[PDB]
Amino acid sequence: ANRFTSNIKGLTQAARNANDGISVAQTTEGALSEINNNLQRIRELTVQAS
Amino acid sequence: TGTNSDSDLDSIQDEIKSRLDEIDRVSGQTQFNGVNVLAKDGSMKIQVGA
Repeated sequence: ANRFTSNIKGLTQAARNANDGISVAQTTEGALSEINNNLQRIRELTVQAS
Repeated sequence: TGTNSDSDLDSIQDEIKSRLDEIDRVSGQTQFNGVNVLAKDGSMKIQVGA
């Protein structure tokens, strides 16, 4: 029973960590998209200046 | 023609000179948004392909 409950608690904590990693990935994706917008604007401005 | 004398020819001559001066003026003073078009032999490139 002790082995069982240790494994169960570990699995719960691991699921929590996975959710946290998902949140980190979402934040990084938001930042990357924010940079992508400026990159596209620079692309258009360079096309205008060419 | 030969019916006009030198006194009659000077008028045609100075009219031609004034016309040539106007030609030079309009050739040297025409510009589009700050860049001239009749002063240099350089070519212009228009980015039309993205």
